[PDB]
Amino acid sequence: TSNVTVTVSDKDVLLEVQCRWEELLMTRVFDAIKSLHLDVLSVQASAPDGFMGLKIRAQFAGSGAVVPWMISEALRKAI
Amino acid sequence: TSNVTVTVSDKDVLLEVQCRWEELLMTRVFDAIKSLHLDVLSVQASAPDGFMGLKIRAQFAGSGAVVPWMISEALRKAI
Repeated sequence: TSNVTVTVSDKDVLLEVQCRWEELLMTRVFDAIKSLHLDVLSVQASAPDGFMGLKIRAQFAGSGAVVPWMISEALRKAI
Repeated sequence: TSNVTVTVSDKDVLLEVQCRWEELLMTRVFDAIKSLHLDVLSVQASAPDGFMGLKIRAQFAGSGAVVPWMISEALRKAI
């Protein structure tokens, strides 16, 4: 049971992820976020009972328009 | 005006940071955390007004002993 939710309005990006935690998961998520040129402005994340729940609010820092499915793809690749 | 607090108990690590937010701050912090081989298990972070507040609980993933001043120094450079 695992969900990836991406909400995009102009340059504002909301990310929610729920999945089974495994080692270095949070690191892969933030690597993905870095590689999407997303600037994180707030995060709540924890993994009680080995199940990660993550909520991130971010802003797009690169050039051009945001491609939401690319965000969704990178997160799914990270978990 | 900035505060960095690092607590180490065996392999558990608790980081708290308060400083002025600026662009890509969160990314520099997680870059630092990655390069310290810390596996992040929980994060609460936000910057209401321009002032970032951050609490991270992590576990050391590398070999050998944790070197606490390493963590605090890398965090200070990330600011």
